[PDB]
Amino acid sequence: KQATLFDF
Amino acid sequence: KQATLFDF
Amino acid sequence: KQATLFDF
Amino acid sequence: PFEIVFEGAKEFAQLIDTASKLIDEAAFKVTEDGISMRAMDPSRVVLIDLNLPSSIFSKYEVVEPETIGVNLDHLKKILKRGKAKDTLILKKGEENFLEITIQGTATRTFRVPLIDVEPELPFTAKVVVLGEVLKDAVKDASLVSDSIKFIARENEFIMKAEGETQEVEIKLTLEDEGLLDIEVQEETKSAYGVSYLSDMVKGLGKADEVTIKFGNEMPMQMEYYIRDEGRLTFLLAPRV
Amino acid sequence: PFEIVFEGAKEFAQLIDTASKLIDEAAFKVTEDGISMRAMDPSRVVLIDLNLPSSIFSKYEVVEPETIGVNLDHLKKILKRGKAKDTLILKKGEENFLEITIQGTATRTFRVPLIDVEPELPFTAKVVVLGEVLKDAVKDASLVSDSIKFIARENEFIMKAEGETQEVEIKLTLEDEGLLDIEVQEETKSAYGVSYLSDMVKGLGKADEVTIKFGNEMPMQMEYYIRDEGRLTFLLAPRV
Amino acid sequence: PFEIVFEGAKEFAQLIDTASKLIDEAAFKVTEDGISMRAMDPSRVVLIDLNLPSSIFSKYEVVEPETIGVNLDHLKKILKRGKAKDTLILKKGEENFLEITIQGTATRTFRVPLIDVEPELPFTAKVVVLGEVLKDAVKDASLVSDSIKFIARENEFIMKAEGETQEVEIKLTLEDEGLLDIEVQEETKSAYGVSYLSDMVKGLGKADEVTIKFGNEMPMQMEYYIRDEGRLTFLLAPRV
Repeated sequence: KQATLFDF
Repeated sequence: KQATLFDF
Repeated sequence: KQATLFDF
Repeated sequence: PFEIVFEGAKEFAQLIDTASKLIDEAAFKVTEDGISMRAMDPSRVVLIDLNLPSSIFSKYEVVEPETIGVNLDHLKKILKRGKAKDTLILKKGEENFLEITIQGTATRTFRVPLIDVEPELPFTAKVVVLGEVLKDAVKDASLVSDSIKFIARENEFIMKAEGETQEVEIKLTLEDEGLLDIEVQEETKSAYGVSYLSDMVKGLGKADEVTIKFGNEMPMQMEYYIRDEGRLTFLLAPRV
Repeated sequence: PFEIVFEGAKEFAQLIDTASKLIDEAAFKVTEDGISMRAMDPSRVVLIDLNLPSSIFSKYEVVEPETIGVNLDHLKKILKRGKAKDTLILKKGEENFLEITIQGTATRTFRVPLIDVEPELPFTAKVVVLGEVLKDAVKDASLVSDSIKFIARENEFIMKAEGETQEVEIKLTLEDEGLLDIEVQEETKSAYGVSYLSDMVKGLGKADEVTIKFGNEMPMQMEYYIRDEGRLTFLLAPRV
Repeated sequence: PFEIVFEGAKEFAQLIDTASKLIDEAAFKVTEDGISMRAMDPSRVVLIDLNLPSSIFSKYEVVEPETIGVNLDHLKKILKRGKAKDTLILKKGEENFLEITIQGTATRTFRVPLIDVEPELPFTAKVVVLGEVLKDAVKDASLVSDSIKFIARENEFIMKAEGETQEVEIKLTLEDEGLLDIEVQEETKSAYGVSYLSDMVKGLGKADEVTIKFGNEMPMQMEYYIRDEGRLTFLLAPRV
């Protein structure tokens, strides 16, 4: 899945 | 307004 | 008419 | 009847392409002194005047002068593959046809049926500018309006436009390599339609030296030369 | 199995792009002497024959010869970014896949699944012309017709066309730098379809030296070479 | 208020065009040390960070620092006709307007209304590549997938992708003129979205030296410099 920058 | 060449 | 290569 | 030869087909095609932008068809008058064409655009706002003297042609013979109708769009397509160094020949006999030959790597001749096609102004300002300046100035103006105002003073040529929000001002002085000459008799102001200018400058060349004359709320005359002796002139009614 | 390397990916892509214009997929036969491909277009009017001898490749090894099916459109896309100096590698092992590597600034290799793809003429005329002449002659003709007539005599090659009104004649003689050679056994005449020629000459290069052979109301053979030893040949049925 | 002058309008426009691909509008912070901009794309997958120090400008004066909202699309159009050697001026007074002047053959100034616009990563790999490599690698990958995997080891940078059938592998080592530098702390692997990279590398230049940093299933940082001191940095979330 395409992660969001919000995950890092 | 856009004049016509007819005006000159 | 357009001939076909099949004609030669 | 006549046989006329112009060296540089591509350049002749561009001259014709510039004219086709405003008009669709025109009557070309061929006389012993040169070729001339004059027409108004469909809306009667722009007049185009073209004059090509015999000295610009490598061969120029007119047995009997005559006028011929030409569809610029059709001519345009025919000259489209003429190259920069190709030779161009326009020949007409007694019949109602035009023979167009483009001679370079090969000799290509088209036979096209011909169809009939049926007041000095006191300009108070004159400037000579690089075609690139008009081409860029018109696109700049189009970004903010459908109208552009021309303002000329001593050593100062200004074109400006403003829309609902943004505005743009293109200014030149002699120090700019874009302004080649300026001769003003008095502060001159007039406005014009961006679309018309866009069509007028479209075929214009980046390095072509364009001359412009106008008066207060008066039409603008725009011309540039072909092989020095030739001339293409636009006359555009103002947006008073 | 085999590993074949051609130096000049861009040039190989263009050869393939020329072929894709008439055909969609073709069977390439790889043997120890070179690669060869032969196919007819969907309508059965044009045959394309390509032959690329081993001497044209920097590396050429064929353990066991074989035929492979190729979709030209797919191959075309893959070779699209090959540059003029990029190295191109075609490698196949036992599996039913083709490995295409484009090597230049980086080494890029594609793995594409392979799919199976299932009479000398007495030409009386031969001319060698610059690709630019055919490309321009076909567009000229298209402006007036869907048919173009080829006429050859001693020191005279003529292609002409005429529609409801206008006509166009493209003529060459040895004096023209467009005609590189002419060998005629007798006045030869035949006509062809403009669309087909348009597709045939589309991928053609401006300076490529093209050879053309034909006979009276007979098909026309059009070929040009690749690294001298390679050859792409078109055989086009006439419009009798 | 401030007056900032950058020599090379075209180059500044391209920097702005690269940014507009991911974002539509952004807040530019002007301080005495330089201009900086930071924004995330609509989907929250890519962050763009731009920094332009004063040393890159021929003139740089900031009386009082401030932030201004800018629509990249609108700015883009205005800078579109700036030439390679044109001078670019960004001037703002007390009013809420931005004055953009493009000075070359003529002096063109636009007045545009301004609108308000409202964690170090442990990268285990770094490579410097020619922009052409990324641009080609992304298009190659797009031909087979919407995902591309980045693999870095000592003296080996690999980008690969595979779809329902075909696959593509772009590999570089120091011997390749496409790989300018490689520093890996351990075998690093991560995957990314082709579309995002396509937008990120679109404005990228063929010969630009691009630096890339990433970690295992971690985002990728992509940057390239402007007049050495300037910097445009992309931060792209991974496809874990």
